[PDB]
Amino acid sequence: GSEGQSDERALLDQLHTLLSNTDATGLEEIDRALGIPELVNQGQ
Amino acid sequence: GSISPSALQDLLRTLKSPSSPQQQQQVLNILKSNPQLMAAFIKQRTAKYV
Repeated sequence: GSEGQSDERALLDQLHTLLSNTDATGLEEIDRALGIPELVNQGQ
Repeated sequence: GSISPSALQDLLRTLKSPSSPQQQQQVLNILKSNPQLMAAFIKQRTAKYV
């Protein structure tokens, strides 16, 4: 009752259908800002 | 057991958000709250599915 990447992605998954027609780079902008690899150091 | 509709609400808001660039900012908001989810960001299947 704390972790995610399940219910949200589950439903949002379908909605993602629009993301494929929204803007490729649009989602890549915020991505780089966070850091694909840097996001891997979000452990303990 | 399962997850509250809150997370999905905010999350879906991103994928459901408009084509505007400002909407992207909303994403970082959710991720910032959900670290364990940040992992999936690495794959960014959404970006590779456009």
